[PDB]
Amino acid sequence: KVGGNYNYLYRLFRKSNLKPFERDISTEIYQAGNKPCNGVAGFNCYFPL
Amino acid sequence: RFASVYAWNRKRISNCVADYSVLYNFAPFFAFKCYGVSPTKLNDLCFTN
Repeated sequence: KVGGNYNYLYRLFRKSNLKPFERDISTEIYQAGNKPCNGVAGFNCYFPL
Repeated sequence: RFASVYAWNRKRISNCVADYSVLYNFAPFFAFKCYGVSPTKLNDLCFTN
């Protein structure tokens, strides 16, 4: 679709490598570590999808 | 003092250990966008230049 097809997504980075045939329905934000992140933040607290 | 956009200042970096963390000593920048790589695992690889 022209600038669409948002229903198909992926994950560029995750907190840990997935196990064989492991499925993860949640999409929580990865923690930054060097700065307390609850909502939106910088270094490592971007949206994974 | 930074240079103009057409005369963009280019600097070559080689033969030195690059600490990708000192890049986050200040933090209001809105566009920390990395293409092709992840901003977290930058310390897990090495490049020639």
